[PDB]
Amino acid sequence: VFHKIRNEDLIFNESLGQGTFTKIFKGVRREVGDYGQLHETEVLLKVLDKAHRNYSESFFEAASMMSKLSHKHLVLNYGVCVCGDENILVQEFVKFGSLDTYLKKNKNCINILWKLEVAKQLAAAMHFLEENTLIHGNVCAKNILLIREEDRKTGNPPFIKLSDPGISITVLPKDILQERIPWVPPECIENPKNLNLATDKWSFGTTLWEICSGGDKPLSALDSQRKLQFYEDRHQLPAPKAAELANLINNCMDYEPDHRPSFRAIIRDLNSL
Ligand SMILES: Nc1nc(Nc2ccc(S(N)(=O)=O)cc2)nn1C(=O)Nc1ccc(-c2ccc(OCc3ccccc3)c(C(=O)O)c2)cc1
Repeated sequence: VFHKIRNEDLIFNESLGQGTFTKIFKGVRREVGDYGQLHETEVLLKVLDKAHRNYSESFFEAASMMSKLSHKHLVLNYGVCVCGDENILVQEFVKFGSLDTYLKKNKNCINILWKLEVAKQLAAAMHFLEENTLIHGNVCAKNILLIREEDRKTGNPPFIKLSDPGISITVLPKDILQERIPWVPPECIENPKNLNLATDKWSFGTTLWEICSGGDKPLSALDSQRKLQFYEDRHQLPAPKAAELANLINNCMDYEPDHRPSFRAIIRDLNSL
């Protein structure tokens, strides 16, 4: 289970946005670290209302399950704070935040090799999950965290991590799932119980599309009703302007879940380009 963190050791600072049934804040945690040194550590605070019991259970069970699998490409969770009326996930603060807004702010100065390298790391994180038969269920560019930027000089690549899974689409309202087309796969719109490892292959493809599109949101011009009709007419996303990954995207966004390629096969495809 998660280590418990006292409210008196947490300082809440600025709001870093809102999620569906979660609030996000930058904060500070006071802690005794290695060798007994006192630290004040920047933390990311994800906050759920204790009154949303089924949402909180799904969120924190998902965070717990992924945190049992330590890995360089999976976000680090320090623990949970439960002292008041809120369940709080106390998470590592990533310097550059979520990839979707980073892409929008830097689209002009991000070339194909930066995108290829990010795709390979994300696929490596998903292969590790696939080998452990653990479903993430909410892969998107907003759930990629950028630890470190590319070093233009010393040829250092960027480095990313995958954020915690969050509330399962098996317990969310159907209208939120519909709004999350085309990240949510067509078989889960049909029935959220079809959530399966194949789900993360579809969403991975949607996430590559985000990565290659400077952080545009695919199908954002379509309201929920037309988003459904998109899946009904078996359409595929348009090739991004930088289209080098378009074939891979469409191969991943296969309407037959059993046909979506393994992440081992995705990695080999990525290495060939
Ligand atoms: N650990 C960490 N460190 C930092 N540092 C940081 C540094 C600078 C800046 S900045 N840009 O202000 O300067 C900002 C942050 N950020 N961080 C996070 O974890 N952020 C974070 C925030 C929201 C999310 C997130 C992702 C997906 C979500 O839904 C699923 C979904 C699926 C498909 C389609 C839609 C939605 C939701 C939700 O709806 O609940 C929330 C993830 C990560």
